[PDB]
Amino acid sequence: EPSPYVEFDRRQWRALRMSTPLALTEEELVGLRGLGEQIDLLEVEEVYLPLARLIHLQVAARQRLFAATAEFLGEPQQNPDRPVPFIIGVAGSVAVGKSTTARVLQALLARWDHHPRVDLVTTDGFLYPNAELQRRNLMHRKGFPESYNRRALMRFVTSVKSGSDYACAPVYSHLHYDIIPGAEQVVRHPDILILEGLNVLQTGPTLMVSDLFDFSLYVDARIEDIEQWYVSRFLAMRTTAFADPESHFHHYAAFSDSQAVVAAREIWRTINRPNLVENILPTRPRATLVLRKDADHSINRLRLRKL
Amino acid sequence: EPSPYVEFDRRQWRALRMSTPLALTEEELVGLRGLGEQIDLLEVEEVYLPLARLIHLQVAARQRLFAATAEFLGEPQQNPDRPVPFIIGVAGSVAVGKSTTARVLQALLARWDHHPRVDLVTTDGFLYPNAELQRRNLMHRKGFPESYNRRALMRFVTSVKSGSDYACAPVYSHLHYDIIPGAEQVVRHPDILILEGLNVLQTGPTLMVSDLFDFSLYVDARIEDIEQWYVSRFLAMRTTAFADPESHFHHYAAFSDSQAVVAAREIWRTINRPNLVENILPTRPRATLVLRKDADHSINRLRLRKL
Ligand SMILES: Nc1nc2c(ncn2[C@@H]2O[C@H](COP(=O)(O)OP(=O)(O)O)[C@@H](O)[C@H]2O)c(=O)[nH]1
Ligand SMILES: Nc1nc2c(ncn2[C@@H]2O[C@H](COP(=O)(O)OP(=O)(O)O)[C@@H](O)[C@H]2O)c(=O)[nH]1
Ligand SMILES: CC(C)(CO)[C@@H](O)C(=O)NCCC(=O)O
Ligand SMILES: CC(C)(CO)[C@@H](O)C(=O)NCCC(=O)O
Ligand SMILES: [Cl-]
Ligand SMILES: [Cl-]
Repeated sequence: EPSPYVEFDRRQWRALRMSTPLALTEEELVGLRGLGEQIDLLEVEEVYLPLARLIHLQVAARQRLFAATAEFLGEPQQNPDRPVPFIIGVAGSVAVGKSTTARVLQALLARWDHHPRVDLVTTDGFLYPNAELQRRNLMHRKGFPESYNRRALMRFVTSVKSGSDYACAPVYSHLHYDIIPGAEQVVRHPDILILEGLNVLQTGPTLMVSDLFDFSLYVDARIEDIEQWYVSRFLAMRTTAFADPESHFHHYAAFSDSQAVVAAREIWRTINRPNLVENILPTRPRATLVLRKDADHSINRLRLRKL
Repeated sequence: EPSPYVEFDRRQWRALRMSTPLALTEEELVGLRGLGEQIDLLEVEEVYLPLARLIHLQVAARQRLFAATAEFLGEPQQNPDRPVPFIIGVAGSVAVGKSTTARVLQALLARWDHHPRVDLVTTDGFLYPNAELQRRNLMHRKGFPESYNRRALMRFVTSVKSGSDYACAPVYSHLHYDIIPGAEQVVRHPDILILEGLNVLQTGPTLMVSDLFDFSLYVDARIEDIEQWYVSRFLAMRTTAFADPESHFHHYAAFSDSQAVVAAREIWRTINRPNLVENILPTRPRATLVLRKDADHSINRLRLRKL
């Protein structure tokens, strides 16, 4: 059977690095990794460097495509000191490390010849604020598609990709468990916009951000592994984030290893797992590149969309 | 508000024809038009010629894109006497003339310099045969997504776009109201494959043919107009197709103008309208170009996806 995909292992994949230079310290890599993420320079070299290359091959090529439409429309030539922004989506479960992957990718990409403006946005700030979620009865469905202002989100990316000079996104605080009053992220005609979130590859009766991506990643792992990473990160946060008296989950700091495992399993069981099964995992087939991770967080397989 | 779309009227649109030669007789145009379709050489010149141009601009450009992936993968160069096939989808309601649009487009495209192999396939032959539909309780939902062998359909297009030498599709008879035993359409590594059907722009938990399109059309009209075209074509078929004694709807031949209007309204009311509202119309936002038709079948507006 022919297939739109081709599978790789890490051997096959690292060969595709070719000449691509590594522009990252261990000290710089440190500052990009999230709690519980195990990435080192080797993983960057073998996994993230081929990837960065592929994307650069595609930016050039995907531009020829918009130029072709603008030529058809008898339009101005388009100054190359502001092309049409390349949009990259990053998806996958809570606790799977989307965050680290997107920051690493941003950093690699910004160290290209152009020195291109590479911005990074998470869909967190497009959550409805708590008071609106309370209203909609969705305080226990944060992360589900309906807990987002999808329209506001779509307006943002559309705004950016259509060549606007600036666009604003709201800002989410994990510590305070809500949207931050008055806070804005300002994206100014970047060259590349990475958009990171659970459900960014969703599709629907209306045009959505997944329709605007020129390239997508889905970070994947076995569901039980991800649960383990999630529970595990929950116990760890008892001495990082939960330890803050301002933390909306400061009550959790005091929990025993065992009470905390019970709490975290319950959250997984009722929110994050159902969302992964029902909404996120069904988006995996569309992703340009799936990064498969083994129980130790290691990316050891990849699935590339050839078609 | 910025928009992924740009609207045209026919004036704006016909300007975009530029130099593009017209290679069609009135006698050739005649043989491509379906019962009730009103297209003339003027419509071809003003509407179909810009369109054909846009597509040619895109074929070149979309090839640069697959070449970029193959370059990344360190693959052979790809002989230009067989690139990766350009796939065009054509969608819209029953009775809206998808058929005519796709045949016209095929004909225009095959009269390009390459003299390219342009094949045309409708999703009709991917219906389940009656006996299987009876089984699934779907004899009154022909045309709904679930009345198709979607997997078989996906296998077909995947097969073609992945460079296979040949792929087979089954064949549907309207006259006999069923799949034709033993009949095959054989598509042999075309340059361009046009895939025409109601639901070809649908999207879902699995990778679908809409994910393989490099360009799509959606032929649109006001729903009441389409009903009128449908009822109207039904009365007309009383002396064309229904007149055949072999016709599965030969009983309809004898109906009065008025009994027939009642029959056709009922079919619209119970099958074709619900499907248009529930499944087809929700796919319009993704289409590259929507062709809007006025009550006289005339394309007078267009919506192009810029993003
Ligand atoms: N303060 C706080 N931070 C959290 C919590 N959960 C996640 N985060 C932070 O949010 C970031 C996003 O985590 P998550 O949504 O699971 O996405 P991931 O990047 O795919 O692991 C992580 O780097 C965590 O540091 C939490 O419960 N409290
Ligand atoms: N024999 C027969 N042909 C039909 C019937 N309905 C549609 N057709 C043919 O099927 C072709 C497809 O029609 P339709 O499915 O409405 O698609 P359209 O091309 O968008 O109008 C048309 O050209 C008709 O000639 C029918 O009831 N009997
Ligand atoms: C992606 C976010 C930031 C939002 O869902 C996720 O990490 C989160 O906040 N989850 C918490 C789910 C809950 O406890 O309401
Ligand atoms: C697209 C097809 C050919 C199949 O739905 C359509 O024109 C059709 O056959 N409609 C008939 C619906 C019905 O009477 O069962
Ligand atoms: Cl999301
Ligand atoms: Cl279909």
